[PDB]
Amino acid sequence: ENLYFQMKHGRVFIIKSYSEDDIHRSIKYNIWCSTEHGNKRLDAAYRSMNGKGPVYLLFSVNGSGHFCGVAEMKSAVDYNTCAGVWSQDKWKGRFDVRWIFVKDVPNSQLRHIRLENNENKPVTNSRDTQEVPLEKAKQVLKIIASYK
Ligand SMILES: CNc1ncnc2c(C)n[nH]c12
Ligand SMILES: [Cl-]
Ligand SMILES: [Cl-]
Repeated sequence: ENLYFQMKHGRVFIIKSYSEDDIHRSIKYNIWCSTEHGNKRLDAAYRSMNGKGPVYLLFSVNGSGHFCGVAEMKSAVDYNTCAGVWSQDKWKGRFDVRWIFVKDVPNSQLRHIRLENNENKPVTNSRDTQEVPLEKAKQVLKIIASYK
């Protein structure tokens, strides 16, 4: 048995990227930036955690059909940073991450996990910074960890 992920202090978000280059840049430099509303959501979760648990980010390129890895938020959002460092000049700010898992996990492995906070929709049909309920997040993380 693996009862590791089966922990009450942690919050988990879906991150969608239109750009594969932005994924590569995030992995190389351990940074990210979301939309205005996404940054606001992630910053609030990180700050309210107060280091009592992780904020996990489940990354997936839009249209790719798979998740590509898992990172932990590692700083609050700095909203005043160099512009234009990502593929599109649509993002304002920066925060630190730590990629802890880089591997492709097909949507077929995850699509039976549904989000009660998003109309029972499959977790694989989420938009950027959709939050995942912790009990569903534990199921997702266990599947990502054990996929081969
Ligand atoms: C740098 N951050 C990003 N890059 C490309 N796409 C997205 C989305 C949909 N949210 N944040 C994104
Ligand atoms: Cl699908
Ligand atoms: Cl999206």
